[PDB]
Amino acid sequence: VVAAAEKTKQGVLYVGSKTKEGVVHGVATVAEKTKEQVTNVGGAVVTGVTAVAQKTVEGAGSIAAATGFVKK
Amino acid sequence: VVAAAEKTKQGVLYVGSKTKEGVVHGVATVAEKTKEQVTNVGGAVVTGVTAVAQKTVEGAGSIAAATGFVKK
Amino acid sequence: VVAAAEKTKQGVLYVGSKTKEGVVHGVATVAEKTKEQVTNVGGAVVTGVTAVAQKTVEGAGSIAAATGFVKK
Amino acid sequence: VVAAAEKTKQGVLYVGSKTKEGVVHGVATVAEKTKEQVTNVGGAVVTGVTAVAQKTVEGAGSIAAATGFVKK
Amino acid sequence: VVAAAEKTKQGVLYVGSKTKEGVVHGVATVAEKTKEQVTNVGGAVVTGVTAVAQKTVEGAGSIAAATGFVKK
Amino acid sequence: VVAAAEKTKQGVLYVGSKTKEGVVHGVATVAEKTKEQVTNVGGAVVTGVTAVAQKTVEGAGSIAAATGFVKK
Amino acid sequence: VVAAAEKTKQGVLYVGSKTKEGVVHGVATVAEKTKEQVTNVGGAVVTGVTAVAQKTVEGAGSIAAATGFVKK
Amino acid sequence: VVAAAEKTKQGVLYVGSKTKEGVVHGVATVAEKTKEQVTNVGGAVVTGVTAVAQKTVEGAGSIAAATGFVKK
Amino acid sequence: VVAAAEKTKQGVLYVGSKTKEGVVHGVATVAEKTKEQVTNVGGAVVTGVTAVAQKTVEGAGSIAAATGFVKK
Amino acid sequence: VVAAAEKTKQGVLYVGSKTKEGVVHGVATVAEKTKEQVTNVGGAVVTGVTAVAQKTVEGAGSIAAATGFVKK
Amino acid sequence: VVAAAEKTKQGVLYVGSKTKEGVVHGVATVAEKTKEQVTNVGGAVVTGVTAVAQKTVEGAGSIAAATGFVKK
Amino acid sequence: VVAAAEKTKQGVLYVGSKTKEGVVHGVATVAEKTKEQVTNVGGAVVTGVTAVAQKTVEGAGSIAAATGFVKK
Repeated sequence: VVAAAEKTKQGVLYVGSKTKEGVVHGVATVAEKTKEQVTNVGGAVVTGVTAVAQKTVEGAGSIAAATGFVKK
Repeated sequence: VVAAAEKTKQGVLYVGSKTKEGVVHGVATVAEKTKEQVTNVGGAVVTGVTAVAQKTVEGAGSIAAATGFVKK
Repeated sequence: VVAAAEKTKQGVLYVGSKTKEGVVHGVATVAEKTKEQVTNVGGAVVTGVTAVAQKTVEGAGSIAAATGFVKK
Repeated sequence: VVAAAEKTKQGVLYVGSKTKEGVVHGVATVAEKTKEQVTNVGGAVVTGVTAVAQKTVEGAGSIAAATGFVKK
Repeated sequence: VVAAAEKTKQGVLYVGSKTKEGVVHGVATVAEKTKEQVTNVGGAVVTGVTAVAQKTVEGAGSIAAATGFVKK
Repeated sequence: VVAAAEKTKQGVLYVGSKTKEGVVHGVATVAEKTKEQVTNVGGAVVTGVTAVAQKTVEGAGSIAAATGFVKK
Repeated sequence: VVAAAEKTKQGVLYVGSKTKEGVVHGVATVAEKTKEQVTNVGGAVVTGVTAVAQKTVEGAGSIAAATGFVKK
Repeated sequence: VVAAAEKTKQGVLYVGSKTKEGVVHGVATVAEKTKEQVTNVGGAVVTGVTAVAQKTVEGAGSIAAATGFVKK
Repeated sequence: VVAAAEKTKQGVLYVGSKTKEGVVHGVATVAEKTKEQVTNVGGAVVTGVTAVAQKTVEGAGSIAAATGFVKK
Repeated sequence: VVAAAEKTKQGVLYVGSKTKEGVVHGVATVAEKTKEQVTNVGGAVVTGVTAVAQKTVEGAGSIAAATGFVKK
Repeated sequence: VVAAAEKTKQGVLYVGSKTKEGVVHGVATVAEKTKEQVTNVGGAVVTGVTAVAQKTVEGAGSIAAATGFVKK
Repeated sequence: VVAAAEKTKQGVLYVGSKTKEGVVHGVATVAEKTKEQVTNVGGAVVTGVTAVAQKTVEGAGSIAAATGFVKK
C-alpha cells in the first residue's frame, strides 16, 4: 500500500441544487436475528442527491486502497 | 501504508443549495437480536444532499488507505 | 503508517445553503438485545446537507490511514 | 504512526447558512439489553448541516491515522 | 506516534449563520441494561450546524493519531 | 508520543451567528442499570452550532495524540 | 325573504383528517388595472380540504336566501 | 327578511385533524391600480382545512339571508 | 329584519387539532393606488384550520341577516 | 332590527389543540396611496386555528343583524 | 334596534391549548399616503388560536346588531 | 336602541393554556402621511390566544348594538 505524488515546476464552477424533501442514506446495515455478518468498506462511497465532482485532479493525484479478508 | 507528496518550484466556485426537510444518515448500523457483526470502515464515506467536490487536487495529493480483517 | 509532505520554493468561493428542518445523523449505532458487535471507523466519514469541499489540496497533501482487525 | 511536514522558502471565502430547526447528531451509540459492543473511532468524523471545507491544504499537510483491534 | 513540522524562510473569510431552534449532540452514548461496552474516540469528531473550515493548513501541519484496543 | 515544531526566519475574518434556542451537548454519557463501560476520549471533540475554524495553521503546527486500551 | 321552522311533539360520527402542507382559499378576488367589478356573495360558500357535513338536518330546517342586482 | 323558529313539547362526535404547515385564507381581496370595485358578502363563507359540521340542526332552525345592490 | 325564537315545554364532543405553522387570514383587503372600493360584510365569515361546528342548533334558532347597497 | 327570544317551562365537551408557531389575522385592512375605501363589518367574523362551536343553541336563540350603505 | 329575552318557569367542558410562539391580530388597519378610509365594525369579531364557544345559548338569547353608512 | 331581559320563577369548566412567547394585538390602527380616516368600533371585538366562552347565556340575555355614520 504505497502512494506517491510529485509536481515539479522550473473559470466558473456552478452547482445549483433546489430540492424538496430529500432523504439520503449513505451506508446502512440492518441486522435482525442473524448470527454472523461483516460490513467491510475500504474504498470510497459517495452518496448524494446532487453529487458533483468538478476538476477533481489537475496535478499529482494517486489514491491507493486495499482491503483484506482472511478467515482460516 | 506509506503516503508521500512533494511540490517543488524553482475564478468563481459557486455551490447553491436551497432544500426543505432534508434528512441525512451517513453511517448507520441497526442490530436487533443478533449474535456477531462487524462494521469496519477504513476508506472514505461521503454523504449529503448537495455533495460537491470542486478543485480537490491541484498539487501533490496522495491518499493511502488499507483495511485488514483476520479471523483465525 | 508513514505520511510525508514537503513544499520547497526557490477568487470567489461561495457556498449558499438555505434549508428548513434539517436532521443530520453522521455515525449512529443501534444495538438491541444482541451479543457482540464492533463499530470500527478509521477512515473519513463526512455527513451533511450541503457538504462542499472546495480547493482541498493545492500544496503537499498526503493522508495515510490504516485499520486492523485480528480475532484469534 | 509517523507524520512529517516541511515548507522551505528561499480572495473571498463566503459560506452562507440560513436554516430553521436543525437537529445534528455527530456520533451516537444506543445500547439496550446487549452484552458486548465496541465503538472505536480513530479517523475523522465530520457532521453538519452546512459542512464546508475551503482551502484546507495550501502548504505542507500530512495526517497519519491508524487503528488497532486485537482480540485473542 | 511521532509528529513533526518545520517551516524555514531565508482576503475576506466570511461565515454567516442565521438559524433558529438548533439542537446539537456531538458525542452521545446511551446504555440501558447492558453488560459491557467501550466508547473509544481517538481521532477527530466535528459536529455543528454550520461547520466551516477555511484555510486550515497554509504552513507546516501534521496530525498523527493512533488508537489501540487489546483484549486478551 | 513525540511532537515537534520549529519556525526559523533569516484581512477580514468574519463569523456571524444569529440563532435562537440553541441546545448543545458536547460529550454525554447515559448509564442506567449496566455493569461495566468505558468512555475514553483522547483525540479532539469539537461541538457547536456555528463551529468555524479559520486560518488554523499558518506556521509550525503538529498535534500528536495516542490512546491505549489494554485489558488482560 | 321569509323563513320558517317548527317542531311540535305531543351513534359514532368520526371525521379523520391527516394532511400535510394544506393551502386553502375560500373567497379570493384579484383586481389589477380594471375599471368596475362586483363580487356579490349571498348564498353559501364552503371550502375545505376535508369538508364533511354529517346529519345536517334532522328537525325543522329551512334556509331562505336571495340576491338582487339592479343597474339602471 | 323575516326568520322564525319554534319548538313546542307537551353519542360520540369525533373530529381528528393532524396537519402540518396549514395556510388558510377565508375572504381576501387584492386591488391594484383599479377604479371601482365592490366586495359584498351577505351569506355564509366557511373556510378551513378540516371543515366539519356535525348535527347542525336537530330542532327549529331557519336562516333568512338577503343581499341588495342598486346602482341608478 | 325580524328574528324570533321560542321554546315551550309543558355524549362526547371531541375535537382534536395537532398542527404546526398555521397561518390564518379571515377577512383581508389589499388596496393600492385605487380610487373607490367597498368591502361590505353582513353575513357570517368563518375561517379556521380546524373549523368544527357540532350540535349548533338543538332548540329554537333563527338568524335573520340582510345587506343593502344603494348608489344613486 | 327586532330580535326576540323566550323559553317557558311549566356530557363531555373536549377541544384539544396542540399547535406550534400559529399566526392569526382576523380583520385586516391594507391601504396604500388610495383615495376612498370603506370596510364595513356588521355580521359575525370568526377566525382561529382551532375554531370550535359546540352546543351553541339549545334554547331560545335569535340573532338579528343588518347593514346599510347609502351614497347619494 | 330592539332586542328582547325572557325565560319563565312555573358535565365537563374541557379546552386544552398547548401552543408556542402565537401571534394574534384581531382588528388591524394599515394606512399609508391615502386620502379617505372608513373602518366600520358593528357586528362581532372573534379572533384566536384556540377559539372555543361551548354552550353559548341555553336560555333566552337574542343579539340585535345594525350598522349604517350614509354619504350624501 | 332598546334592550330588555327578564327571568321569572314561581359541573367542571376547565380551560388549560400553556403557551410561550405570545404576542396579542386586539385593535390596532397604523396611519402614516394620510389625510382622513375613521376607525369606528361599536360591536364586540374579542382577541386572544386561548379565547374560550363557556356557558355564556343560561338566562335572559339580549345585547342590542347599533352604529351610525352620516357624512353630508
